[PDB]
Amino acid sequence: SPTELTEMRNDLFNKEKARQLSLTPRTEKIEVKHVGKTDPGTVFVMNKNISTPYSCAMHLSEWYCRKSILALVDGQPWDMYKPLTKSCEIKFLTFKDCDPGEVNKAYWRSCAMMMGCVIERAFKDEYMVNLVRAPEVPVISGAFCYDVVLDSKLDEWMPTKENLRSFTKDAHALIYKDLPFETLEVEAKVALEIFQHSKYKVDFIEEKASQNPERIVKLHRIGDFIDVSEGPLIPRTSICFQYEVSAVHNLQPTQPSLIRRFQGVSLPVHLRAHFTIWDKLLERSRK
Amino acid sequence: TARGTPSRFLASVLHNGLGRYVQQLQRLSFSVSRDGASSRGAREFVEREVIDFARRNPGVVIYVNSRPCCVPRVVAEYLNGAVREESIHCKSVEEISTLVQKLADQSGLDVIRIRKPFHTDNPSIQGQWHPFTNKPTTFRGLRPREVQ
Amino acid sequence: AAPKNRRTIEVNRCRRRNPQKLIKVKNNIDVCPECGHLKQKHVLCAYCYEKVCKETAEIRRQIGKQEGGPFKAPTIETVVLYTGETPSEQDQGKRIIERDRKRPSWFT
Amino acid sequence: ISRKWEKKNKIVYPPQLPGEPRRPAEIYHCRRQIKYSKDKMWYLAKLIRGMSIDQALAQLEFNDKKGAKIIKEVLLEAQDMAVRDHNVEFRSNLYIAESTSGRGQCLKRIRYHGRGRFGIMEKVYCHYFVKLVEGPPPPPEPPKTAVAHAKEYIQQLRSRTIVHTL
Amino acid sequence: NSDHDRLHTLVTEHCFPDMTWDIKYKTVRWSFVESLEPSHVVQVRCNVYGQITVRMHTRQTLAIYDRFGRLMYGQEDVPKDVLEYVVFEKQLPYGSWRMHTKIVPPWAPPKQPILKTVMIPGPQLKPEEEYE
Amino acid sequence: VKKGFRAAFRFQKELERQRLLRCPPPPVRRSEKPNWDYHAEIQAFGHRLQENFSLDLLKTAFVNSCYIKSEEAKRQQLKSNQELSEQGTSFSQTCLTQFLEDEYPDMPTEGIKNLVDFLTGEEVVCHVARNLAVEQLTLSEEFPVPPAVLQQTFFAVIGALLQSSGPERTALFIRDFLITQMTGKELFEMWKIINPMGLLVEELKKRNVSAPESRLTRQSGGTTALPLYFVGLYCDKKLIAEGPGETVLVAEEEAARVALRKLYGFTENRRPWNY
Amino acid sequence: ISHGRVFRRMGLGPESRIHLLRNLLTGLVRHERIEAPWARVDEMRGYAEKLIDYGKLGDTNERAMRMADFWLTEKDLIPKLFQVLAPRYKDQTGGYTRMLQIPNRSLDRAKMAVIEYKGNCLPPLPLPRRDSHLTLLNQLLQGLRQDLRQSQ
RNA sequence: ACUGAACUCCUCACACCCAAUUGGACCAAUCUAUCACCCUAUAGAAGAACUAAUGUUAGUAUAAGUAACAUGAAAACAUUCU
Ligand SMILES: [Mg+2]
Ligand SMILES: [Mg+2]
Ligand SMILES: [Mg+2]
Ligand SMILES: [Mg+2]
Ligand SMILES: [Mg+2]
Ligand SMILES: [Mg+2]
Ligand SMILES: [Mg+2]
Ligand SMILES: [Mg+2]
Ligand SMILES: [Mg+2]
Ligand SMILES: [Mg+2]
Ligand SMILES: [Zn+2]
Repeated sequence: SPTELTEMRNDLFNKEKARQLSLTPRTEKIEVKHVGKTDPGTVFVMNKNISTPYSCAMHLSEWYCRKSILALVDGQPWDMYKPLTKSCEIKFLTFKDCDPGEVNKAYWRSCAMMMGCVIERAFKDEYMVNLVRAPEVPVISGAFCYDVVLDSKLDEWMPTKENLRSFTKDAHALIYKDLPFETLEVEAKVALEIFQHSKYKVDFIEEKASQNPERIVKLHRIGDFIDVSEGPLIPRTSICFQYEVSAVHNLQPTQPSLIRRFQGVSLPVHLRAHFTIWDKLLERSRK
Repeated sequence: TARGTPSRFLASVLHNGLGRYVQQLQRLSFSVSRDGASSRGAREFVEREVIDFARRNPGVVIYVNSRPCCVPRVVAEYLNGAVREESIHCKSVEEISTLVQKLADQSGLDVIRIRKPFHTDNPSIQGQWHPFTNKPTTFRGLRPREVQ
Repeated sequence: AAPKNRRTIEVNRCRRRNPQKLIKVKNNIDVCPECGHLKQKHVLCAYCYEKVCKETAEIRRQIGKQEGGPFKAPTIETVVLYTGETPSEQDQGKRIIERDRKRPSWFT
Repeated sequence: ISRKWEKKNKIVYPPQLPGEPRRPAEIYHCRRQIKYSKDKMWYLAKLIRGMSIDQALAQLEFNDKKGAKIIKEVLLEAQDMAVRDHNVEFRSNLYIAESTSGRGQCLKRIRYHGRGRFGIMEKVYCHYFVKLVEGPPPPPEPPKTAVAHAKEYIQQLRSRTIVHTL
Repeated sequence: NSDHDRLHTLVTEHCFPDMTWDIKYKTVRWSFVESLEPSHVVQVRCNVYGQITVRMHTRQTLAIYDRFGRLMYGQEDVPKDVLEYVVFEKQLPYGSWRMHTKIVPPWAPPKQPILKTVMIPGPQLKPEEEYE
Repeated sequence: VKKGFRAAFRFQKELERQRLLRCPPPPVRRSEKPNWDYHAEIQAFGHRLQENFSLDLLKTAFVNSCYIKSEEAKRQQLKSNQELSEQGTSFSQTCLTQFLEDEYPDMPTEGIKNLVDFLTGEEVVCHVARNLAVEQLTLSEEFPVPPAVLQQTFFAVIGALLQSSGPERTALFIRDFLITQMTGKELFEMWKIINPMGLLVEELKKRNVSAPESRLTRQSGGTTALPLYFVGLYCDKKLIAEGPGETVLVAEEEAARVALRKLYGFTENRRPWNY
Repeated sequence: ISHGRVFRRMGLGPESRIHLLRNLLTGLVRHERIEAPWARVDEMRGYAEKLIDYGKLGDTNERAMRMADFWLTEKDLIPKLFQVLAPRYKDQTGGYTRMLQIPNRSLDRAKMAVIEYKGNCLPPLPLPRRDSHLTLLNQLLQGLRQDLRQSQ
């Protein structure tokens, strides 16, 4: 059953979490220096593989926690809740930076993952849903897209306006729940063990393990929902303020199975858009 | 006054009279002074009446402590855990006897306003009144002005 | 007219704890991107403005030293140059104010 | 005079058992004899009651009242001592559990009136107290909804008894 | 137990503030377990004050809590091996031998890591100042 | 300063009283407070209950195993009440079953078992022991005595009474001190049940009676927020029991409960227990 | 009732208001940047713009010279007004002054404003900059713009 | 017909509802004699008892955070201007 699959996937997730935590026992102090433009020269002695950039923001002030979406640990984007590994240089990226492109990409991926969760838990029990991938599209595209294969029983069914609004209501319920984006660097073996059932996710995991030097893969969980991440994600879902599953377009070249691309659009609390601008964005997010 | 004082409902400790009567008083403690006009009455009570009361109330453990004391006292502890302390300072032998007898016959419940002089666990035998008692029923249970 | 009765503490609390009297929470406070200190949305950052005022005061002290006396306002433009800077082609024909410190990053 | 607020930081609790929730830290700080009316200080205290340390500091930094600067200094001192001495891990993980203004020791002066009469000015001084509790600020008491409020009404209806009878 | 009355006679006045200052308002559960090698004197030197250096390689336990009884240093159960160079001093009429100072060599291993993360603020620059 | 001593003494007494009320000391077993003699207390316990307990048996009943373990641990630096408690619990269960079966022959074995469990449960037995002073005379390693230990001690006392005076006297004791605890208690207040309508259907099937027909007997304020529904269960067009409720479902459930009470003979107006 | 009244009531009267604005404007011409109560700066901004216009009118214009003579108490600034400020803004048609709000005066918590003449040599003020075009919302709006352009 | 008191009856208990005035029984606290010795007893005394005198002294409220008060402008805080 899908509930059993989710339960066992979460069990494996927790097993991997505990395994890594035990592999990193005790407390090793790692020096992380704030290289950001503001509050320069500060140094945090942090618990190795336990503390997070969110903990660094907690030390700094509440404004850093509320405004920082990503961390450039040694020039690489790190999720605000990803444990730090070694002494490094850290700079917090917000939505209003001069070049917030990385933050925008992380937000786009997080919204796509939320859409995937909504899609997987939306349909009725009889129909089977397979989340194939979250294509990485530019923000200029006007909509974050998530690719899903629906059942042959529904290959002739197109979501109605009410169905789309129900999807949005589920996404908003998730946002209200405000679940943190848990992250894990998990070896391809354990990733395949978790996602053995989903062939699409199996092959995506294999592709990622081939791309990276080792077989390390990025697993992400909002709640009870685990997915392979193309990159760093948002800390929490409550960052999202406006969210709208806009359309579902059936990809034209679908001989073997009918792939449907769920297109949606969102805006964080920091970047709220007026009602009319939001409506125009929604209109343009249906292509 | 009642509004400026706690109140309770008439009750027993453990349904003290249903099966058998159990004397609620369980402990008496008389702090008395060998010397002192205050405890002359207490000394006379201990000499003459305490033994008779003790044998009359075998269920009450009575302690007598002769201690330097300017105000002799009797502390009564009941089965329900209540503790009542009464000063016998300058009380005659008869006054002490009456006070001790009242303590023996009394229960551990607080001496506060009692809301009702009665307490029934089964107030109704024929069925507590409700608006539909004494109201006749109608054919097919049709409410007034019902078409069908 | 004099009060006819002492006003009770209950009435006084009702009056002086009213929301109309309570201090309102400000929601236009933000963090300045440049320095990270707190500012209001419509108001200039206090820290950055203090920087600018201090640098302006130094430049104005230099200007006063150059002018040397009241009523000596130049009839030509002014250019501020810091250590390691040389007048440019457009800086020609403009009075030069020399500063002993290096060029501030925010100054341009 | 009383100085119990200062002593309140010297209470040492016994070590907690491993299977016990982590006791949140608590820091009592105060400033005595502030040249400011306690009535005026109370407004700022009430303003910052229940808020996080950072939010309270932000609110006070942009307040025109004189007491705002004093309260900000007191809060900064409380944060510093909480981190240094009370083993508070994060500066920002503090919220104002209690903030009140107390009357200080005042001085009496004479105000000269028009016809050889006078009044007694009081050079008012006030104390200021804060308790900083570690952890995120408690959520604001949500307004009671119609569902719960009608639930209360129905409970009151059910609680009715036949009064003054058997 | 914070028995400062006995600590005064057990340690020198130069050592007492080190013994007791930083530990105020926090419970310590220091305990001793069997030593590893027998304690032996190292050297002695000398209005007149005695001085004896004793090297100890013992095994001990720590559990330092907060005002609120929450652990902040060391496991209470797991013991650690401690190498110390303890220097006693004596008054020379009624004085006795009391701990005077612990010599920590530069090559000593780093002590147990702290439990809580810490921050070390950088220069709090004034407006005119610029970070370097 | 005012010369005098009596006002100062009175004020000190008032300050002490207020301090005690604000910060009452931790509870202490009565054994450790002044004016305590264990032998006199146990004799008075027996005489209060009007029963000729054997003193050694009563002492052995009041002593618990945990107390023995704690005492031995302290001595490092006695017969427990296990068997007496077992005997008392067994006899109490059997005798309560006899009482309840005699009083309510129509009560099913399940109902009788549940009533006995309620009467011998931790809450009721603990209340009875607390108000009978068993807790004061209980020897335990911790205070306040936990409800399990208090119940064990109370049943040990019952077993001691059995071994001293006999089954008849012990049955009288049980009737007096546990059967009285169900006075004023409602059948399903003592025996928690689920799906009373289903249970009633089962009972009628056992009695070879068709399933009852739930029918709306009376109604008020149907469309309001405070409705009253009187629902009656009819057997072959004969009313067996009717019950009120706020919703029709609740009224039907309560009517099923009333029908169960009538069938089992545990109605509110049933014959009171005989003492 | 003050419907349509556009001039604040400042100082001790009309003449005192004019003199206060005159002093503020003289300081503005001398220093190219002035801090003053927000209302006074707002009142004096129009007069600053009008002086720039009069300077544009030319040195040889008698009316402009008289206006400058009145409005600049320190007469050494009149050559400055006619030979630095006006040539500086000869290209512009307006908006010669930049006015911004400043944190309230510590003394009396007055609403403070900084007013400067654009293009001065002094260090630039921390001007409020709009959000970067690379933000999420701005990129989405860029997508809107591109789609609309292509479609129509 | 019923309702209807502090009238009357009923169970129990009884000195326990008049201004000025008058008779009487007790008594808080203090000191002294002698007791007592976690607050007292029998007596002898007396600056021996305060919801009230626009009472006296001290404290703090209310009116009230009100009436009322104050610093000409810019600035390099040199200086200049009104
Ligand atoms: Mg005069
Ligand atoms: Mg004016
Ligand atoms: Mg009548
Ligand atoms: Mg009468
Ligand atoms: Mg007098
Ligand atoms: Mg008085
Ligand atoms: Mg008076
Ligand atoms: Mg006031
Ligand atoms: Mg008024
Ligand atoms: Mg006024
Ligand atoms: Zn800034």
